[PDB]
Amino acid sequence: GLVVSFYTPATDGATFTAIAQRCNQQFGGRFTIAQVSLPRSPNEQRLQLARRLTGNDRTLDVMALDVVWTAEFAEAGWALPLSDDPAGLAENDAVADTLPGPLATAGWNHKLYAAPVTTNTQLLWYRPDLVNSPPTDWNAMIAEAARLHAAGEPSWIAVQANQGEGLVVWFNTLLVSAGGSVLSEDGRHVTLTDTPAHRAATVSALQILKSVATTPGADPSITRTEEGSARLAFEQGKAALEVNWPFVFASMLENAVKGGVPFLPLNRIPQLAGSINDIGTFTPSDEQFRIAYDASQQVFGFAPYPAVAPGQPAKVTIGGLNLAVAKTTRHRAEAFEAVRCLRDQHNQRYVSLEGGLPAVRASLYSDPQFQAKYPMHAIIRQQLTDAAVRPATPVYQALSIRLAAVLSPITEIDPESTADELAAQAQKAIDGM
Ligand SMILES: OC[C@H]1O[C@H](O[C@H]2O[C@H](CO)[C@@H](O)[C@H](O)[C@H]2O)[C@H](O)[C@@H](O)[C@@H]1O
Repeated sequence: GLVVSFYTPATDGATFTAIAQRCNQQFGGRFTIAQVSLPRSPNEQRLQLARRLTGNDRTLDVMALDVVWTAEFAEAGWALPLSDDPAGLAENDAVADTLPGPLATAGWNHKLYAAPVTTNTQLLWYRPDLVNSPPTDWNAMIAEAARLHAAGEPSWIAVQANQGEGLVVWFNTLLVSAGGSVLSEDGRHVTLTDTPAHRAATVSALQILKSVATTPGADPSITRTEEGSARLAFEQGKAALEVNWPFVFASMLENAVKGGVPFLPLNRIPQLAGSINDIGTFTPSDEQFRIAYDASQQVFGFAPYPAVAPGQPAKVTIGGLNLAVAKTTRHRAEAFEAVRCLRDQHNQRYVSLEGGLPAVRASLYSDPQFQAKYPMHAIIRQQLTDAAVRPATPVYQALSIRLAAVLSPITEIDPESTADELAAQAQKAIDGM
């Protein structure tokens, strides 16, 4: 039968290949989904897709889009509205049993242009054997890192951010938590410095970035261009504090069982032998999960994203992936049917428990079987309820490149002058409409 191509970030390729393989057993030979990988950064994911869409690649069917690409892809006509499903089923499927934060990321001008499949929100991860209590706010993060440094313990604050989208995400979370916003609601005005309250919020966020950058024991790689992984930095013992998306939980257990985490040698537990399956995925029994998780609790804990102001939780920038059907497809009906299978209940459970990516289905966050294997479920659902959002705008690509070039390196931030530079660069981006 026909093949529905399914483009996804390469780092999620194995997870989505597995989901596609399950979805291929249930179409009655009518068709096959074929996963195809995209590059690592959101901007290169977008670029590969945009070049196929403008090139009229008629083999491109389903795309897993970062949440920030909806406006551009809807406005360009590249993502079909869900109302273009010939079966008329896609819109109701996308909303039913789906958390509202993820859904909002999939809309443009009051219509859905994609079906959420994964969401994302950052948590604090820490070494409980080195850090007595998890820092509750950024001042406490800095104080704990300085303490670790003076004790000769690992002292980096490993935030998943370099010089790209992740740095923009970090800034956006600090900014919205402080009451600021990059753009107005409609995306037509820059709101970083246009009122005193907005300017004060921008300055407070930049002050946090600069303070973290210049804390004793800070990662010397802030001032370098080389890409870094906060996930690997922590797994290697180079940081005892990490701010990152929740896939690091699955990664900690799997890499520990593979032998890749020196302070958690789960591969030396005979009961865990053979729990990595034949293509490299940790697939434990219930007992093996208990053993691995219980052992991990001595050296790996999680907690809310640090607060920006003492006494109120942060507003944490939402992330994730939405499934869109490309205007190029020669088989809209099967592409939308594939989208519904790829996000069904069983595959949502899989994408979180094995793939490490937070599910979008509200039912799972209320399901004790899911909660038992996804122990950060309550913090995740709370942070998705009061999430910050990056600006929705068709010129997001240019806005984010401009903002990230100003913010990096964060050691060079001067709150007041950087605030004005950010606002001017943001204005250049939206002056391309
Ligand atoms: O779970 C890990 C995912 O990490 C990246 O995506 C997240 O981080 C991006 C950069 O800050 C955000 O734009 C995105 O919305 C987040 O989901 C990576 O791009 C994904 O492939 C990973 O699944």
